[PDB]
Amino acid sequence: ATGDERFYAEHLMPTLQGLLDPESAHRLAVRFTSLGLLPRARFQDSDMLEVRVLGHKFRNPVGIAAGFDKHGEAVDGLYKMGFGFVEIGSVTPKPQEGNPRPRVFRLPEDQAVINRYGFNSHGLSVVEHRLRARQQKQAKLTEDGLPLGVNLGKNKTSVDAAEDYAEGVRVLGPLADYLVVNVSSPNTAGLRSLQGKAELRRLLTKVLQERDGLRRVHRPAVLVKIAPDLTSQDKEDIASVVKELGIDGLIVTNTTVSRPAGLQGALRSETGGLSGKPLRDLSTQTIREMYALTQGRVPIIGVGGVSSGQDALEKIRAGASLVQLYTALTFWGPPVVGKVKRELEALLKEQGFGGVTDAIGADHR
Ligand SMILES: Cc1cc2nc3c(=O)[nH]c(=O)nc-3n(C[C@H](O)[C@H](O)[C@H](O)COP(=O)(O)O)c2cc1C
Ligand SMILES: O=C1c2ccccc2C(=O)c2c1nnn2-c1cc(F)c(-c2ccccc2F)c(F)c1
Ligand SMILES: CCCCCCCCCCCC[N+](C)(C)[O-]
Ligand SMILES: O=C(O)c1cc(=O)[nH]c(=O)[nH]1
Ligand code: NA
Ligand code: NA
Ligand code: NA
Repeated sequence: ATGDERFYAEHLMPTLQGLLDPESAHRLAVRFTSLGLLPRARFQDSDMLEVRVLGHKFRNPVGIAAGFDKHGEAVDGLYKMGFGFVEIGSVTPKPQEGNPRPRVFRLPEDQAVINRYGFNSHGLSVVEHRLRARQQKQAKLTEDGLPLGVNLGKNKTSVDAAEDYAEGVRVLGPLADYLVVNVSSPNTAGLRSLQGKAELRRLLTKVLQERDGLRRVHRPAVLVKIAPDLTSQDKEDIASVVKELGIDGLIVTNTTVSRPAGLQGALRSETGGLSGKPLRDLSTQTIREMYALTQGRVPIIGVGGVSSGQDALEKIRAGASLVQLYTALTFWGPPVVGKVKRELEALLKEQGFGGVTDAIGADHR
């Protein structure tokens, strides 16, 4: 356990980073993971990490965020890594290549990444068939407390965003425990303006109509993923629409187009979304705000800069029922998953919580 953690963090990951540009490193990571070539997680999930939310049981509250497995190629390997749930995507209706390279950048001095992938996607049809090939295996995983989420995007040339998301609901909704309407990528022109009130109500109404039209056992929860860069007005409007329409949850947050003071990485002024540690507290505060605006009645998946049990528990106490991580894998590798879970369990005990559930939103009380 603690042996693998130090080796990866101090030797293997720094060496890989020295050899491989970040996009190549990412592709290698997906390949190894899909093949199960992993220091298989020794951490056994205890009962106090279990969470019931979004109509499902989650064996532990630590998931892999969207964007690592964009095309649904490494799902089983990710459960093997110890994640309590997996989110794939973003997936666009038609295949598209995304932005020209280079489009991913490491900021090691900041434990951050900047990316401008631009929704590179194999498309709905390819991902549909990939998930169908393991659909019953996933049904059993979900029943055993390991749910699957699918994050939906829209094509660059799309004339009608709502129809792109609707198509995603129809094609991948039946294969997902939850769907994510990603209106917060900073790398698709016009996308984030879908977060405005009039736009958003129309868009989410259509999405929910399509979802409701699926057969009961194929009917996923629907969540909205938002940016950390919203005005107070934007956040109020999103909270209002979410409650009005009965949206099932929020994912808080995507990457930031802001550049917090103090970044040291040479590549800090590259265009794209910033992730990792400089995002952490901006994300946590957005969780805190959205939880209060929704009166704690709308489940939140908290994400941004998590690499320790403390980071996870801060988001949980701020209002998150579940958390996700991605960028920490860059710097710590696969052992970071067991690390976060072990540290989270220890902190829950230290602070007198019976389990994760007791800690959700605790700062507000
Ligand atoms: C390289 C990269 C690609 C990403 N791609 C997506 C994506 O396709 N869809 C999405 O909703 N979020 C995407 N994200 C955002 C992550 O899901 C997450 O919200 C964000 O990175 C903050 O978490 P982290 O600090 O633990 O990385 C991506 C992030 C990174 C770093
Ligand atoms: O810079 C990035 C970066 C940027 C933007 C998205 C993603 C990545 C990224 O995955 C990455 C980066 N640098 N190293 N990795 C990296 C390399 C690996 F080999 C693994 C791995 C996986 C399974 C078993 C053993 C391992 F070692 C891993 F988890 C992460
Ligand atoms: C309030 C705005 C702050 C912007 C971002 C804050 C980053 C905090 C630094 C802790 C990260 C740890 N490390 C190794 C990456 O330096
Ligand atoms: O594909 C990308 O560029 C991307 C999508 C998203 O939602 N977030 C992010 O940081 N990048
Ligand atoms: Na399934
Ligand atoms: Na379902
Ligand atoms: Na405002």
